[PDB]
Amino acid sequence: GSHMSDNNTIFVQGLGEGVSTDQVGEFFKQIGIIKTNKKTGKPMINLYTDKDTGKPKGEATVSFDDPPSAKAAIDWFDGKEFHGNIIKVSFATRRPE
Repeated sequence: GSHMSDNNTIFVQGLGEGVSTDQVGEFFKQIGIIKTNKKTGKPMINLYTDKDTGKPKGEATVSFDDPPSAKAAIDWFDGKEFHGNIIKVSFATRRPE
């Protein structure tokens, strides 16, 4: 585990085909508090879906309040499926540009 940067982001996979709306943030609220990220000052919603192919990419990132809670969510809160499609949680990429 340990300390990995001052960047709070988690990367989530498999949130695409048959997915529900911005409600995914409430899914993560079932284990935690919704954090306002200091990088832009917005609440945690990032929905990545390419409409250029017409079907969703399946990618989303959300910002948690504690960094150790992100690692713990990879252990118990991941390892299953969301809506029948395989989900994966990561620490994402650091340095918001």
